[PDB]
Amino acid sequence: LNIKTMIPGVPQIDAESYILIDYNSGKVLAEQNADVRRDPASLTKMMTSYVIGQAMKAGKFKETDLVTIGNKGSSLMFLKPGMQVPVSQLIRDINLQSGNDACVAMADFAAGSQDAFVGLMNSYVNALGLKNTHFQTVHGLDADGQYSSARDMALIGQALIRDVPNEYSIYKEKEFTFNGIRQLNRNGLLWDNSLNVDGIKTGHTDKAGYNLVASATEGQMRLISAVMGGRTFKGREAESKKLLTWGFRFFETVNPLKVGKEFASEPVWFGDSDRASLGVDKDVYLTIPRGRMKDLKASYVLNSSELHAPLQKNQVVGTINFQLDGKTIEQRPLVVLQEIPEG
Repeated sequence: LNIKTMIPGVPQIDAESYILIDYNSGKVLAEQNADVRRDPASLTKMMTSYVIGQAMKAGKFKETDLVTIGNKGSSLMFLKPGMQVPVSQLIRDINLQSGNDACVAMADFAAGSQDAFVGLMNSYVNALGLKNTHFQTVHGLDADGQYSSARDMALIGQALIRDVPNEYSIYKEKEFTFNGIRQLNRNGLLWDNSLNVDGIKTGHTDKAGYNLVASATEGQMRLISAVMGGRTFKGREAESKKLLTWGFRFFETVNPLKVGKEFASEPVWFGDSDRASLGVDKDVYLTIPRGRMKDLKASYVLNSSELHAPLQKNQVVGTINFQLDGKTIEQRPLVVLQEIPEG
């Protein structure tokens, strides 16, 4: 009992707010001040990249398309007017280097104007159900009022990975060439040999402190951490590494039932067949203490005493309950997997 039922202590995190979630289940493994509104500084570019990823996924444009820069000269850091740059290069400037010029150029290219691009950003905020995030600019600079939170930023990270995988794949690139010049990925954790980190966005600003949204995997398990208002330079990577490491040590993500697989069969009355195949219409992912998988139990309850046809595909006919130590930890609709017409 005592060791199988212990709640692990959480490491001290030297930051104003953080959260650690599992990418597949959405389970929150740990949190402190995760909903407090803070300035995300350049984490904003994570949403910029999300919008761009969605546009490219919809086929609005492709990586090979050329973008013409429009309306500093002493720094090869600013994009010069008239300059033509492939989308492939601009999006890496944003994702790897958090380049400000690239954000503006891509905003105009994808949405016509920066303000219209910001509207799209805030539309996605609402589509993702984020309650503590609002944007003013596409780069997070002349926007003293932009805000997000540890939870919301983790959720944006989750959406990037989930909704636009082709955009997310770029984040693990350690290096790229912007017009003949080699540039590094600013996310130092990519070089950490201890974890398998492949994202996402690190930023710092005097006003907002250190900020990082990171994602790492171990096997098929993936965690996302957002640490905001990091207090010191030496903790900028270390604090999230500690959190991710702890997550992998004490928790495990299981996939007890896949979509379309038969969890159970039940007799059907008045139908074209006498047996209904029952399961789920969305994959089930559960995050439980590591080493408890064998104790996980599943059962179901039907809505009615008997099933009668007709039954539509994905029709809800009951509840599947997942439990551990007698605690129901997850409940899902139990659905009919194959249509059964009246007959």
